[PDB]
Amino acid sequence: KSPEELARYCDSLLKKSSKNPEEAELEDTLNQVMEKFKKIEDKDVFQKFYAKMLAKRLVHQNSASDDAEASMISKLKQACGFEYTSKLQRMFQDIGVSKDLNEQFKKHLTNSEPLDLDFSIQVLSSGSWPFQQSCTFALPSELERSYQRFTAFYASRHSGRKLTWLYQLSKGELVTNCFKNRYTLQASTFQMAILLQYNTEDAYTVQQLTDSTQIKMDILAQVLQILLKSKLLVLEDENANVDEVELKPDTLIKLYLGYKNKKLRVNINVPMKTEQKQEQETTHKNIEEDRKLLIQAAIVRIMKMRKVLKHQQLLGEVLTQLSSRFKPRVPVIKKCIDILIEKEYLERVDGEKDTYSYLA
Amino acid sequence: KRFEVKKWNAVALWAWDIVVDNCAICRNHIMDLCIECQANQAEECTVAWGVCNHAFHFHCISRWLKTRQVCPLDNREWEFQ
Ligand SMILES: [Zn+2]
Ligand SMILES: [Zn+2]
Ligand SMILES: [Zn+2]
Repeated sequence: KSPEELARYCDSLLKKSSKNPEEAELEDTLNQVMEKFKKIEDKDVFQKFYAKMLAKRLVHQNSASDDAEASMISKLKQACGFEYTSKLQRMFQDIGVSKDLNEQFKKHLTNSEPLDLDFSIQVLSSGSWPFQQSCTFALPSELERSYQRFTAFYASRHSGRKLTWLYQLSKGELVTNCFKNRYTLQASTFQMAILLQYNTEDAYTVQQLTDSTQIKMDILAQVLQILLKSKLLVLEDENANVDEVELKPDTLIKLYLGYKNKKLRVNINVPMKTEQKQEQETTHKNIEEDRKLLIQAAIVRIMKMRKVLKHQQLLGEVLTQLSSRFKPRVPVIKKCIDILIEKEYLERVDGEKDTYSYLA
Repeated sequence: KRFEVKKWNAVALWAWDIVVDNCAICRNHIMDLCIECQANQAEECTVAWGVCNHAFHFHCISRWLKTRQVCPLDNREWEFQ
């Protein structure tokens, strides 16, 4: 948790929750953070956490200062080579090509087709960004025009590419007509989808939404529990436990027409509580697998070098080389070697017992 | 009962598109029989799926699993579902 909390801390400093941080002094505190970092065992854990963290900032423009961000990437590269800050820099360059890409799509649209909404998209290279597939989401009709219209646009852009939409990261803005006032809702794309459903009926059960938005209930439940937090939607009982009362596939959902709020633009797109856990668990699995890759890499750097070596000598070299990034577990390197043979990168010398040789 | 869309900010991942509609282990169409069953001529040759979403004839991925353990197409161990 220590190397993780340090990264979370960095987020704190380079994240803007609207309050401007004195520039110069943060440079000192970044350079301070960098010293408590060089004294970290599992560097690689900090890396995964600080990337996934730099990820959320870039995608949502939530970055305190353009300058500070790259300031930390020159320190980190100087303190762990260009492997450590490879994917990082690619994410910056990616956001920039995206910026450029978007405009290039507006123009093509400016001259040809109409748009019913204000569309804005961030294409990111499927490798560098620590994100994952959505959850089998059924696309609302109004958005769909902007979907197909872009997917088709992109087909022209490139020869063999493919787009993978990450709806669990997409947001947007709804405008309300069915309430006392005129509100501008800032809602996640999951939200938008269930809200547009109440453009015909005014109540469905938990089972009817899962059938019309294809949202896996697991994630549909956590979302509705946010749509009940804001008094936008309500159930038959206006007294139930707002936090503890789990829903059922048969519990109804009602569009509360008595919606009142002391402000015109609201933010209902809040981080749900099961998120800071679930995303942590997944990042841990990605780290565990990342280490396995680092290791295979070592095994190959080493075997490639000394064309033949005994198991025990191999293990010792691998530990030597990785010791600076983390504290490898023996059973793992065993497994990495094994996999490497199934992959035909190295084989066992017949006659010899535990002597391996690299397959040129 | 009326909501409207003013803005939508999307996020997407671009990758190269690899059309693999064969079995990686015996090399012929998933939707037809595996190499070993065409050796036997004349329903019980199904396709097994992994948590990794990769698919191979159940027959191949068995013989293959005899000597190896990490999915023919990724770095993770093979897991049914
Ligand atoms: Zn096959
Ligand atoms: Zn067969
Ligand atoms: Zn696989």
